[PDB]
Amino acid sequence: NDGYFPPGTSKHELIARASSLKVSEVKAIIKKQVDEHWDVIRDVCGFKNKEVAYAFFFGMATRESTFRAATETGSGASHAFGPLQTAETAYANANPNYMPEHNVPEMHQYDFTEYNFYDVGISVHMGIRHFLHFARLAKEKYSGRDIARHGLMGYNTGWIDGADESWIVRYADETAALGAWYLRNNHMSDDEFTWDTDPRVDRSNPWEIYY
Ligand SMILES: OC[C@H]1O[C@@H](O[C@H]2[C@H](O)[C@@H](O)[C@H](O[C@H]3[C@H](O)[C@@H](O)[C@H](O)O[C@@H]3CO)O[C@@H]2CO)[C@H](O)[C@@H](O)[C@@H]1O
Ligand SMILES: OC[C@H]1O[C@@H](O[C@H]2[C@H](O)[C@@H](O)[C@H](O[C@H]3[C@H](O)[C@@H](O)[C@H](O)O[C@@H]3CO)O[C@@H]2CO)[C@H](O)[C@@H](O)[C@@H]1O
Ligand SMILES: [Mn+2]
Repeated sequence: NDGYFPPGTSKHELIARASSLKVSEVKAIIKKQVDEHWDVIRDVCGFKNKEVAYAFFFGMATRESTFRAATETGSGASHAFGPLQTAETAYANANPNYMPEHNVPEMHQYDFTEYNFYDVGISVHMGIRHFLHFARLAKEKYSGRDIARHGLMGYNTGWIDGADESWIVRYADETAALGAWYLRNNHMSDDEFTWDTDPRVDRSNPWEIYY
């Protein structure tokens, strides 16, 4: 039951309706997916509880889209849509040159179709799956916070290793810090959001809250 909008909704309407979703509604979509997939999320990432897992994915929504669910960027393998900026590489049958993601059997891999790419519900499901693809690769060589940290580097770059430490900080550590703002300031359900570089956000020891 992953799709949010009616099957058959046009591309234009999927985008327009995503654009009009309230922040609280995007948070609810993310929570639904985290609830549905908690066991695999916990097994891969070792997050302490569902609440901090919600916050982690709110951090991703913040870093990727500033909670603007109709955000669309990139080209080819980087072409991404939705609150988590789910790339085409997440999807089954998208392009023969995309590296396969057959290591998350706990989550269905939706086919690459207009509805599956542009529906916010499918997009969020697939973003979580795509992140777990890379986090599971990271767990082969990393532990603790480094699973999620390098999983995020894979999500954004295609590669769990080899990014600059300064992008690990500006992208992955930023994501962790942004997510914690929601938990610490009672924004887990309301329409409030933070943003990349917001000076209010506490960036010290940004991973500790999750474990
Ligand atoms: O490269 C990582 C991801 O970046 C996403 O873009 C984000 C920008 O990196 C981020 O700086 C920007 O933050 C803005 C915010 O949108 C604005 O409202 C505020 O006033 O200033 C902030 C700092 O400049 O947010 C965008 C996301 O909305 C890409 O969308 C994503 O594809 C990419 O992976
Ligand atoms: O050399 C190995 C194979 O590489 C394939 O290209 C991959 C890029 O190397 C990788 O950087 C890119 O990663 C995407 C990522 O999947 C996505 O989530 C993010 O938004 O954008 C990243 C790029 O900025 O994925 C591609 C495809 O898997 C070549 O296509 C392949 O021929 C080659 O064998
Ligand atoms: Mn799902």
